[PDB]
Amino acid sequence: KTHVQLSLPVLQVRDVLVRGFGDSVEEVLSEARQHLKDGTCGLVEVEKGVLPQLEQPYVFIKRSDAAPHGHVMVELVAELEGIQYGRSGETLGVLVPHVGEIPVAYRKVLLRK
Repeated sequence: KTHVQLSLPVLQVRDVLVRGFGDSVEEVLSEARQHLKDGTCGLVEVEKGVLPQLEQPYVFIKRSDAAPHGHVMVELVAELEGIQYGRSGETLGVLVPHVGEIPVAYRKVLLRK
């Protein structure tokens, strides 16, 4: 399928144990996509002081449309030293590996895969 219904666990930035997906824009987008497929991907909601606590390059999920079965359609945009790779809508959060942190909520998304 071109789209996949996911429920992403929302993690507090101070709980996150693995604070990014790797060391290049291509690697983090690759890794984010694999973890999203494997159900091992968390979401951190972006606010003042969150991004400096995570590792660049960043992977964002961004709203791609204005929401089937409650799932907001999203796509991936990466960011390194203030340059973004991809063009999309509003940020829903920054993706990180999920290694068993307890979530505060779930974000239902329909991921363009």
